[PDB]
Amino acid sequence: MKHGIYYSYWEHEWSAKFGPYIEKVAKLGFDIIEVAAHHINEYSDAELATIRKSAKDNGIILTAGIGPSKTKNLSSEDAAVRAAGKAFFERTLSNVAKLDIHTIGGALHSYWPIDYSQPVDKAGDYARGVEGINGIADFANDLGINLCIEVLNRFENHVLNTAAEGVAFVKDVGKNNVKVMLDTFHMNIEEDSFGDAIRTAGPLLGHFHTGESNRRVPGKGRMPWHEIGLALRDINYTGAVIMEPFVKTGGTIGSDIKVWRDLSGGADIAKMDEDARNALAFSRFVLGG
Amino acid sequence: MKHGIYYSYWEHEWSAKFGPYIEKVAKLGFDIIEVAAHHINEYSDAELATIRKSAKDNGIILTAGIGPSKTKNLSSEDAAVRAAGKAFFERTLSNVAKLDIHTIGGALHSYWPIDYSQPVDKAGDYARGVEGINGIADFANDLGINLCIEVLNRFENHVLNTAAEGVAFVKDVGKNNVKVMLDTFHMNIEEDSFGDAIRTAGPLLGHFHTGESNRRVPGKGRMPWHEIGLALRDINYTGAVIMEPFVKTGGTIGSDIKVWRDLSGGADIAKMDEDARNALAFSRFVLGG
Amino acid sequence: MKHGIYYSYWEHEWSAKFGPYIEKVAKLGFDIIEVAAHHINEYSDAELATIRKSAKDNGIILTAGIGPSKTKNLSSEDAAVRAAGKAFFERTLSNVAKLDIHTIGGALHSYWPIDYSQPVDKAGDYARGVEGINGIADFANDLGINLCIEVLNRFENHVLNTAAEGVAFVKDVGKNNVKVMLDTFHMNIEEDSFGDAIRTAGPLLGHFHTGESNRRVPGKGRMPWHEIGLALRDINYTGAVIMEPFVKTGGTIGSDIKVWRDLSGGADIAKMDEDARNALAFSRFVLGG
Amino acid sequence: MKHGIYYSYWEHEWSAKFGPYIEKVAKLGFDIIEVAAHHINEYSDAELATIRKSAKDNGIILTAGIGPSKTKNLSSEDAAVRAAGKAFFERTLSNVAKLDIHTIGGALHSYWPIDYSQPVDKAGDYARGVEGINGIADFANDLGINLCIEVLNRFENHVLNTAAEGVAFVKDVGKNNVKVMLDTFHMNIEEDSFGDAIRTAGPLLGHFHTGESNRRVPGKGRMPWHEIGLALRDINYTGAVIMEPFVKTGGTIGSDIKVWRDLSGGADIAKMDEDARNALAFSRFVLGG
Repeated sequence: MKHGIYYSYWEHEWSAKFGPYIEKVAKLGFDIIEVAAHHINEYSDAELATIRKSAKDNGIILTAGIGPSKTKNLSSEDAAVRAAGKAFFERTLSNVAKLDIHTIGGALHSYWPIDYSQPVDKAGDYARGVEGINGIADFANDLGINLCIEVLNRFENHVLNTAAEGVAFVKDVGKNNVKVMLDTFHMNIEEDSFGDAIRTAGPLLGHFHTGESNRRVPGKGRMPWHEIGLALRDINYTGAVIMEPFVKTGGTIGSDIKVWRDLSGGADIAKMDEDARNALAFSRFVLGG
Repeated sequence: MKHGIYYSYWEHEWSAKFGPYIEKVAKLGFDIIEVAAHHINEYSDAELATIRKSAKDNGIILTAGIGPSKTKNLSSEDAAVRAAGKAFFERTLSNVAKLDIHTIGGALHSYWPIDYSQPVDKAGDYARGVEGINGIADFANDLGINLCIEVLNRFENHVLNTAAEGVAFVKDVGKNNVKVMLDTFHMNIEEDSFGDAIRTAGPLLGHFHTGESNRRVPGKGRMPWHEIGLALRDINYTGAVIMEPFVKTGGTIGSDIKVWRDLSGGADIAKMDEDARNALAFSRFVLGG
Repeated sequence: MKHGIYYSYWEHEWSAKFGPYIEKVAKLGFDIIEVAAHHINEYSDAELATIRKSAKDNGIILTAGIGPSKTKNLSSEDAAVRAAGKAFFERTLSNVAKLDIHTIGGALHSYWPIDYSQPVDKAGDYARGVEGINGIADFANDLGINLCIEVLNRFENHVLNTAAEGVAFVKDVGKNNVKVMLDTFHMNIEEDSFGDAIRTAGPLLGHFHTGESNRRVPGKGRMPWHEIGLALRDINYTGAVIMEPFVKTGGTIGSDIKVWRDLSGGADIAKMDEDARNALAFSRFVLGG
Repeated sequence: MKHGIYYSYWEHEWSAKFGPYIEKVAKLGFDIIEVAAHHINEYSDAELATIRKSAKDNGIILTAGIGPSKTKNLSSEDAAVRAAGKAFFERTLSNVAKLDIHTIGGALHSYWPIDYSQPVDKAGDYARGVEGINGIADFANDLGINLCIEVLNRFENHVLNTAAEGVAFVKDVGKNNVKVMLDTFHMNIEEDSFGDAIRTAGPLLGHFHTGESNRRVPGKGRMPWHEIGLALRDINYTGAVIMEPFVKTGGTIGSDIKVWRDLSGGADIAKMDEDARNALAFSRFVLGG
């Protein structure tokens, strides 16, 4: 089992480059640093190579998140949008492979934001999402990449809110490299039981995100870490566990993740590192790895 | 400590009137039935008197919730909107008094929906809200009504997300009849601790809402009910405990509360009643009353 | 899944008879009343016939526990004690049959008290225990009786303290009518996880005892009842769930069960009955049945 | 808040000397090493000055526990035993001061084991214990020593089983240097709530022991550590937090602590040290200080 952290923990804007974080995160002891795919599509093939070398030199693995947009996604009713989404995924996946990244996760079946002031078509988005994912799976598979479908809370997605729903979706896709992805923040809202949701995912659990209910680093709160740890071991999970803390107000991240109040305790960079380092140790000790 | 339920548990549309529920809820054993104030604003004085007498004959108390709109609220930057909001509250409060109601709760300091696709002025909304609420407190007090400010999760409000922030808001208002209101659904997301949040509200807790993390009735899930009951007793809470379950998809309620999947187990009305009845007994036994 | 209560809940002395409790417990709503098998050995045939008739007329089932003494335990290294133990069991099993009882539980593999100020031979007691139980299994089986081996905390037994140890023992016994029996009071001390223990027991769980960590009735405390119910349902448990609360100090029960302070809140009989009734409803709603 | 460990974690016999552990434990990062006070009575003043220096040199503090015996304790009905207890305590306290020890804890009001096969006198033992402790308090105070009365579970003590009982006893003693001492292993059995017990102790909490329900090091199990940490901070606890794990079978320790099965995972010394080092980091992060 490997542990990582989403580098945006230290930023206020999604536009901040992850390059310098490779070395920093490795120095803090993490096995993995999770990055945002969109950033990757803007680097030159020479820059990607430099980034891949930095990761190799620092002995750290890269994992990536992908957030489709309203104009480029696989679930839209608009065929043009679906075609652009498929084109967007193929391009991103090719670039992702250039960084030796083999795990891609996120709401791949949908997009963000999602105007909930406008009527929603659950059955339709589900059916189109299944088809769209099925259609890019082989391309990802040729690159040795697993696509991990993230189950989200009701406020962020209306199709997959439960591990059981996530598993049904994945079975419908019917591809060996499409997996379910769970996140403690989202499970905290929707699931009946953390252990049960993890066991339900079982062999299909391909990626895992952690954070307290209000998104502080693991160990600062009341999440049932021991129960979670036991469930992950019950299913012999040997994948990645990425902490995705968001404790800073301001900027695009602050408003997008809706971090209205500071939850860092006015931490300077050194305190932010310390919390990350302690959460890492806590996670390895209580969860495994 | 008295127990009640929000009548919309049995409906799919907010427009469904509450009149017929007075007796139904009383017979299920509840001490209280919580209703929507906007319906009270539509009933005629004769109809309100009928409702009032019905509550009396059935030995049940009524409590109400107010949901200000972006056009009539107390926190708007727009002076005209703030004035419209004040008039709305005074009119509403006068009508609420006709039904012998003494507790009004909700996001009285702001409104709903609230478009988060646009910039937000947290500090200004907070300050205008404090002055706005201070400005209607005596009018409410003259009618013997307590105004309970509901603390909400980040996806629904950006001003008060924590019991501590709620307490600070209430102290800033400085009115004896203005109280803090907490809700297990919202606390489940934002609070470091349920017991600590309740103890923090302390003497200022004037209303309380319950439900599991995904909103089914109390006792169906993993919520720390024992810890909650203990804290409520710790602060000698003798107010109302209203379960606010939302387990049915469809209609304006289903989309507004984002109930994307059924959480009632396909229950018919008779089963809905049974869940409420069992949750009531469970609440009385674990929490108090 | 059926619910019952150990009748000594209302007494101070083990010597108190259960006969009068058959009807009392049935009217409180329980499916089962657990009794001490040694009391059965003291009634005449006519009395046993009356009791059996009483249980059927009141629509309630009897289940019973066995508590071997140091003079008649199957684990003794003294061959004569083992022989006495075997005779004790045969006589007790034959008497239990006269009451149409099909479930017998307890530390059948050992005895009580047990002087831990004297040397312990765990390996030996285990081996003789397996032998002895295997040795009476068929006699019990011919009477339609299941023997359920209770896993206890370290202060009461030194051989079987965990569900896993209980399972290994039952497997060594190798008899279809010999099962594992778990108790929340004991699991709370020894187990890593309530859910995993129940799951480890799986198909072999033949009897179940409940109570809070300090032995109050279910629902009065912090036990993870939601987790326990989910686990019991996971293994499709349809056996009995017996609440075994001990909240009264004084008398032999108080000193034997070590109830050194009153845990009933100074309850009169009406309150004791009410608590039992509330715990029963709580258990059915949260655990099942 | 300072963190320590009881050195017997690494042994099988109570007679093993703690000398070599002062430096071992300090190098592991602990602020404190707790030892058994009776051992201190065996050293010459010279050996004691050497131990005191080793502690100062290694920058570690010493804390000690006392377990009175059946023949020398403060609660016995027999006046000769009470005189023996007082004399033994005064002698030990004088010796303890030579190692600059300022905290002495344990079942100071009683003794161990306590034969429960014999009748017990709660009210009498309580009264005599209060008198006995009150009687040596000034002597300990003149040496700068706080006497911390440990609340134990029902199987080990019959006088003080809950924080509230401990508080009543300490208030009856009426001495500033006599405090309540809580242990998570004991609280796990007897307390209605971990957080409520700690708050109840409040300003009177003078020492604290940690371990999982089955005595593994902190962080290995289901104990509500986040809730405990919150409570310790609510009362501004600035005392010591000593982990008291017993995971090894065999020897006098194994039988006295009733460690009937290995809970160390067959750990060699390095693995035992690692578990301790990891529990220490877990405790500083989750409990505080």
